[PDB]
Amino acid sequence: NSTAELEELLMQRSLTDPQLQAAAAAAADFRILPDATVISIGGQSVIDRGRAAVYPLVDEIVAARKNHKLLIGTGAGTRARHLYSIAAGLGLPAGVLAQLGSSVADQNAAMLGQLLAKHGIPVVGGAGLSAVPLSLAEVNAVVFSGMPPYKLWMRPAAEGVIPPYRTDAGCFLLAEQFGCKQMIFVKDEDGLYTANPKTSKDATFIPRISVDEMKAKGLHDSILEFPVLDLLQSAQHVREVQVVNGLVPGNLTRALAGEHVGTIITAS
Amino acid sequence: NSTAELEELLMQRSLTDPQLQAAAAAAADFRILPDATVISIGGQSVIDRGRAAVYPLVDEIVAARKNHKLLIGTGAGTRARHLYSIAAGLGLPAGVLAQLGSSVADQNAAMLGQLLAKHGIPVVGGAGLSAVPLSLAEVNAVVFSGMPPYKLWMRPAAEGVIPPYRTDAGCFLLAEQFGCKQMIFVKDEDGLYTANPKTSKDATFIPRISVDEMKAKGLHDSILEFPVLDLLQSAQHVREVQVVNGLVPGNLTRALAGEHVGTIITAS
Amino acid sequence: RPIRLLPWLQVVKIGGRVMDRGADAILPLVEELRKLLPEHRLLILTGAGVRARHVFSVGLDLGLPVGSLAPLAASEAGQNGHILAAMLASEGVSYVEHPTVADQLAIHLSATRAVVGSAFPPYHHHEFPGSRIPPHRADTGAFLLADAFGAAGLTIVENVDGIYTADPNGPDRGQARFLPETSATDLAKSEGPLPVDRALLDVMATARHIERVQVVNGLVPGRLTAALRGEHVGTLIRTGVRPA
Amino acid sequence: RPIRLLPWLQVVKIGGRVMDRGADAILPLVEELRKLLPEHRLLILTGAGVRARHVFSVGLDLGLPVGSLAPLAASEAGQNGHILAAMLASEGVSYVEHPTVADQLAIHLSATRAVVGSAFPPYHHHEFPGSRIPPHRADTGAFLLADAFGAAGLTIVENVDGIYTADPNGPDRGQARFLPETSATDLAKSEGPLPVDRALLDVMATARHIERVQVVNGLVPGRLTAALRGEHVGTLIRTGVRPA
Amino acid sequence: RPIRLLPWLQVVKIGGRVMDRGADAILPLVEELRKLLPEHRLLILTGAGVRARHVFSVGLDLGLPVGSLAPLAASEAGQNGHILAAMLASEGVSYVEHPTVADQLAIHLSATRAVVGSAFPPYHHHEFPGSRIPPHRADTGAFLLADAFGAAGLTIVENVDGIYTADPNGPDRGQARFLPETSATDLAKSEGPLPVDRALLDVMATARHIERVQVVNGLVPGRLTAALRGEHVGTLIRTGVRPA
Amino acid sequence: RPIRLLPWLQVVKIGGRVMDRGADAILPLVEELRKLLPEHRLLILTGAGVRARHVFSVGLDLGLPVGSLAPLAASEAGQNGHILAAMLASEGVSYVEHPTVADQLAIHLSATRAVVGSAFPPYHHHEFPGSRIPPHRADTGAFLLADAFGAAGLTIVENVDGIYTADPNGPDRGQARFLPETSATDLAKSEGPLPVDRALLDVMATARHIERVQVVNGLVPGRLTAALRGEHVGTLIRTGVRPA
Ligand SMILES: Nc1ncnc2c1ncn2[C@@H]1O[C@H](COP(=O)(O)OP(=O)(O)OP(=O)(O)O)[C@@H](O)[C@H]1O
Ligand SMILES: Nc1ncnc2c1ncn2[C@@H]1O[C@H](COP(=O)(O)OP(=O)(O)OP(=O)(O)O)[C@@H](O)[C@H]1O
Ligand SMILES: Nc1ncnc2c1ncn2[C@@H]1O[C@H](COP(=O)(O)OP(=O)(O)OP(=O)(O)O)[C@@H](O)[C@H]1O
Ligand SMILES: Nc1ncnc2c1ncn2[C@@H]1O[C@H](COP(=O)(O)OP(=O)(O)OP(=O)(O)O)[C@@H](O)[C@H]1O
Ligand SMILES: Nc1ncnc2c1ncn2[C@@H]1O[C@H](COP(=O)(O)OP(=O)(O)OP(=O)(O)O)[C@@H](O)[C@H]1O
Ligand SMILES: Nc1ncnc2c1ncn2[C@@H]1O[C@H](COP(=O)(O)OP(=O)(O)OP(=O)(O)O)[C@@H](O)[C@H]1O
Ligand SMILES: [Cl-]
Ligand SMILES: [Cl-]
Ligand SMILES: [Cl-]
Ligand SMILES: [Cl-]
Ligand SMILES: [Mg+2]
Ligand SMILES: [Mg+2]
Ligand SMILES: [Mg+2]
Ligand SMILES: [Mg+2]
Repeated sequence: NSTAELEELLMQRSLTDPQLQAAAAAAADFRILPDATVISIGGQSVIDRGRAAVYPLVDEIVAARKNHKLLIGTGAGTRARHLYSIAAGLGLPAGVLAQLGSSVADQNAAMLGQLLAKHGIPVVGGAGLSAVPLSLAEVNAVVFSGMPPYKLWMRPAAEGVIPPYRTDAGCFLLAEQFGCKQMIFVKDEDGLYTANPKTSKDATFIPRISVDEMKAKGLHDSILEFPVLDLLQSAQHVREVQVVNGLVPGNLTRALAGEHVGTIITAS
Repeated sequence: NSTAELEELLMQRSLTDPQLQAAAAAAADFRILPDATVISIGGQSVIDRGRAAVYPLVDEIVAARKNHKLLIGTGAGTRARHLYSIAAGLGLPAGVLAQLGSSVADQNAAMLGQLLAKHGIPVVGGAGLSAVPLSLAEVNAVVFSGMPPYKLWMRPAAEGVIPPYRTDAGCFLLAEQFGCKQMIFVKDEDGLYTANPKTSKDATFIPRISVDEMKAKGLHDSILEFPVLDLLQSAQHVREVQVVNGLVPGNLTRALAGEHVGTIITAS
Repeated sequence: RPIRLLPWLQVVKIGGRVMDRGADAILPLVEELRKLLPEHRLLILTGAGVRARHVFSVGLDLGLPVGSLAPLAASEAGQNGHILAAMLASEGVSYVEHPTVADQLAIHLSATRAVVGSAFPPYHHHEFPGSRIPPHRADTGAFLLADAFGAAGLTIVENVDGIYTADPNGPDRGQARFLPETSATDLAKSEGPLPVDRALLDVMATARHIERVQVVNGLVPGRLTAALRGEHVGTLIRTGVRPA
Repeated sequence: RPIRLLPWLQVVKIGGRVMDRGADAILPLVEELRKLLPEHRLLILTGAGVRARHVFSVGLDLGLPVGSLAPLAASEAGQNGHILAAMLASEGVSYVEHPTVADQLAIHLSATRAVVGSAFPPYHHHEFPGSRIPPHRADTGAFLLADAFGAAGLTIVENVDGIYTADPNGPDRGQARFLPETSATDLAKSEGPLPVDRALLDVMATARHIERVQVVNGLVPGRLTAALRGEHVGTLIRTGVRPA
Repeated sequence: RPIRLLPWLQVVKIGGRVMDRGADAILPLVEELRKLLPEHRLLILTGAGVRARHVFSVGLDLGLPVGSLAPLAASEAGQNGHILAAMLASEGVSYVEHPTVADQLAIHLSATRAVVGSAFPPYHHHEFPGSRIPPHRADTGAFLLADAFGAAGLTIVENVDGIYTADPNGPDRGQARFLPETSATDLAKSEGPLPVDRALLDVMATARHIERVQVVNGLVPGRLTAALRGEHVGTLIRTGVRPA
Repeated sequence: RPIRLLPWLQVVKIGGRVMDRGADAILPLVEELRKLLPEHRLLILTGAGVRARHVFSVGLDLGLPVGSLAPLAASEAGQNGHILAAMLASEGVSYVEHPTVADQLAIHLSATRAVVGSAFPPYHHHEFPGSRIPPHRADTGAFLLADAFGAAGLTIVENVDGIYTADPNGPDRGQARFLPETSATDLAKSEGPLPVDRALLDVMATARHIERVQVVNGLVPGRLTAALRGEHVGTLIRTGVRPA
């Protein structure tokens, strides 16, 4: 209601107080990079496939940055699964596995960045992400590693030691924090199907679906990491995502032009 | 022959296997910064000489970056020789001397960078060289320290504790790794002579020579660090270098315009 | 379940509001900690306190999202940690940062008897959305660390005796009843303020090692010493992990 | 010759392919290392293994030069080092990075009995040209470190008994004869695969202190212990440095 | 007055020009330091010497301001520190950088008996204007550190016996009289060269703990040992801090 | 009340009858103790067991007084202590005798993490008259030591779960009810056998520091570890000393 009322509660109450939480919710909402688009590139589904998959996407990135501002995050892939399997067999906790997976996503960001270096597009990192503002303004794109920085403080899943917040969640959380206008997941299928199209003959394509409808039909952990769907329902800025096939030439260019290729998943 | 055959050998054989080495040699060859030129500025021969040598070269760099993309590495000079002499008298190994020499090359890069800062040209470093892509794209030039990062893991020479891979080798290896189109050494002589022109009356100028011809006439360790000539013969991208006099006004500008001032040394 | 990385470690979390009282509270606490160094191997983690409320007030007025506010509050927990370590420097105690805690804590606890760090986790601009107040704060980060290490315990040092049925310094203070013992699931089903992060109860539900956490009054000398010996002098919180 | 910086140090290099076998090989090795901590001052360095082959496969398909592939493989040796250090954390052992090894190893070996690092050298984008496979790998980097420090020895822990006249797991395995002892110059004149980097033989020719390096089977418990006492249980490689 | 952070610490500053003499001076000094390790807890800080004069000569010819020249000279003090630490590495001594000295000195002095650092302060491009020569150099930085820690003493190791009434190696050397004892205020009122920074006298006027600093000849073995025991073997400088 | 001499010490008393079961009980106990060394500073004291009953049988048949029987039984507690220390020797643990415990325990606990001694007191031929069985045995001596030092606790490791209302291995075993908690004055007013010396209850009445003693089953791995953290896994005995 008032700034003086919010500041009095902030000084006199615990941060857990529902009265304080409700007053903070009425604060104004500033978007840091409202005109940027975050693009997640799959590790196992794209980058691990090599030249045939990566080279056409590099061409699309160079072409797209003429009219679009892009933040491009990389997945991890089969090298992370090997590390997870070694470490899990030793009894190491989820927080140790999270550090191991971050280094694989760093590898993939470095390989992509070297194919883009002659176009001026850099690889960025650090806890401050301090190279993002200047690079976006001058060359309209940056490359970053998709893994979140939780490391040993990673929240475990209810079962097992596989970290539940990986490169899909990391990319999404950056889009939500920066107040970006669009979030696009680039993988190796046309979109969401009623079942895994690799292991089922009769899967049916789904062009548009809500998170609740996905849970009601057993798709909570399908083409996206399951925590992404829950974060999507809590989000303030990014209330839908789009999943597209990166192996189809021009699919990323057309998604950025507002064509409805792939599947659109809405928070509500 | 095939990607599947290379990947089978990569999984089943030691990396020392000649069959694996031969299959890896047939891989495609990507150049990271094919349109850039690396320029090495001598420490003892140029920067240690002060204003009379450095100020005209600063003017040439500012003028050249209008039509050329430049990576400018600095040598070390007389302060490194003093450190090498102290440390050698104590019996310290080559790996310790290499760390001491790197700090002197850092000093010279910082001094040059401050004369260029108002033109937008930065000093770059770090194991990732992550500031190179954006700077080259926007201001067409960067400054870096020429010393390699080997430090304690520096390969010793066959005799003595002086590190054999210093700022000449460091600059060359960066040109070769980035797939640059040109490598220019800037020192204080017109080029290679049949003997040291400072200590011999009748030295004759050599405009063009191969590495094998240099060894056959006793010039293996002349105006360039001797390992540079061996690295040149192994190189994939940079198969010749040019040595020019930095004390002659406009010599760097004219070398960048394709004039054959100085000496051209070819791998074969 | 996963193995224990540092099974002999005791973790102690110091509340920001305790540090906010200045020398009157810090000096007796420092003297108690000094006497504990020969008895336990300690990781001491500090919370944020009132300065985080001020930066929340400025940042929320500027409209900043929750991913911006989280590292601003963690910086204040780091400053409390530098202050506490300076008072213990003559005993060999230094402050160490997030990257050192995650990778080199073992060698630091071999060089010296105790280490000081920040209790906030490094969630940075990847904090969860939903509330405009960062949810993963000092209680939550300290528990995440202690359970991942498989430490022998975590003790939370507060400016009140423990958890009450209502804020003992608030409007309904007259109806506040002290809770000697409770469970994380019982607290999570309640509504109203608590002295600990709500997200602490969530990470307790997925814990793998730590079975109980005690909240004690750091303004009464001797209670931290007793809690580290397992004596019941505050509120015990059962996490839900079952013993063998 | 130059002085010895750490004359009392024992260096141990663990092969990437040993770590690739998982708990079945790592747990007995960890138990043997634990028992060695009170007997020797150890610098433990890890190699890269099969994950470096996969990143070589992707990077070579993308056309990347050898200066790009070298730090990508070194990252996998770092991950093996984090895994091994986590298993030894309860003994006070942590992983440390390249800048710490080159400048602060002496104080770290005073705080604790052993330190874990990566065996790859930090050649980064300054790797030598010639082959499309980075030549200065884990065996080479470990020897460079051990000789520069003037350490008392370097022992290489492999997944085979030692060096044979041919690959004992390859096509010509039937003709493979075990070599109890050899010299670096004799190996350098041969053609065919080896269990150690070819560049290891080159840096052995310019060595200043280390006279012999033994390659032993880390899958047989007790052999690392015996090698650190100078018992002959694998292949001995003479470097060419002469004794006094 | 403020409390003492490390009341048991002895600080020793080694002049750059002492290190410039090479092995003939460094080897006896290293042997004396080695024998002091079991007797004192030492922070050893190195000055810059003649290489800083050369970089001043090049930088002043290029026109660079005093904020550019200051970190260039501090780099040379760092190199002297790496050299000295390498000679002491077998005793567990390593070099540590400015951020480590300011925040983690306490844990480093618990892991090992002595630590080596640079004597120059990190004033970087924020050096004071006025003279074209950086005023806050190695003597000044070492005193600032020692007084802020409340250390038990600071001893300055020089290439002359102490302070004279004129340069004992200069034009007026014939009139140079040795000063066994003096005060900082008396020196500040004089004109002419000194063996210590002029800014050292300024920070002595605002000191809170250290009452005296002795300047001794590091080229005479045994004098550093005697000075650390409070014996009068050089020039004593009274700072102006009063005892209880 | 008197000051605490070693306030950070944990005392652990191992029953003679536990040691009498041989390797089947000793090996798991030794492994648990080994894991406790990095967590606590331990004084481990052993009781006598069945061999003291045999020497009582021979000595009582010879007519010997209680002052003769007391050192004969204490010798058997010393032998159990030599056996336990030999199993821990590789961890730096040695056995020490009565004169060393009374005068030099402080320096021995600085050299190593744990020390083994005998639980019997040195009453020798000055044992009290009255019963023909020496009254001041292993439980009594361990408590006397722990209270005089002002130690942080004493834990008694038995071959049963705790104290019952009757002998759980005797004739009335069917009526034996387990006692989770009791007081020394309540036990002293009862008649019948106990698992602890009757004289232990007497010295508890005059204690100055120790408020509680827990009796736990040493044949169940993990219970000693839990008791040293103050978890309730056996019978708690309240001594009568009041807390602050
Ligand atoms: N209902 C579904 N519809 C579409 N795809 C599905 C479905 N269920 C499972 N999938 C599978 O999920 C895969 C994509 O996720 P996966 O984690 O394998 O790749 P990724 O996103 O590249 O992982 P990372 O980026 O972590 O390496 C697809 O290849 C697809 O086969
Ligand atoms: N045959 C030769 N022809 C030309 N110059 C020679 C020859 N032999 C020796 N030289 C000398 O080599 C010198 C250049 O190398 P030098 O290492 O002295 O300078 P630098 O490259 O600036 O070193 P740094 O960059 O490491 O400080 C020239 O000044 C020249 O006198
Ligand atoms: N149910 C409750 N029981 C006890 N205290 C409560 C309760 N609800 C609110 N409080 C208040 O919470 C206060 C503790 O504040 P808070 O937990 O924010 O400080 P802190 O833990 O020291 O800070 P930080 O989280 O930054 O370390 C108590 O003084 C009390 O007034
Ligand atoms: N002449 C040889 N003698 C013995 N083994 C050989 C020989 N030639 C090839 N090998 C093979 O080399 C394998 C060892 O692989 P490699 O040396 O690449 O692994 P590593 O040393 O564990 O890995 P890294 O170098 O990453 O640490 C052996 O299992 C064996 O099959
Ligand atoms: N009044 C004086 N008394 C004594 N020495 C003087 C005096 N004035 C000048 N000097 C000269 O100062 C010299 C010491 O040089 P300086 O103090 O610059 O070296 P340093 O302290 O070793 O160097 P750094 O400050 O880099 O550590 C002496 O050798 C002496 O010649
Ligand atoms: N009330 C009781 N509660 C529990 N145990 C009892 C009781 N009365 C007798 N006992 C018996 O006491 C036995 C323990 O024997 P005891 O206390 O003599 O051995 P110890 O303490 O190992 O020997 P030592 O005193 O020489 O160290 C138990 O096994 C149990 O059978
Ligand atoms: Cl909350
Ligand atoms: Cl090879
Ligand atoms: Cl001055
Ligand atoms: Cl009795
Ligand atoms: Mg709180
Ligand atoms: Mg090998
Ligand atoms: Mg001086
Ligand atoms: Mg008993």
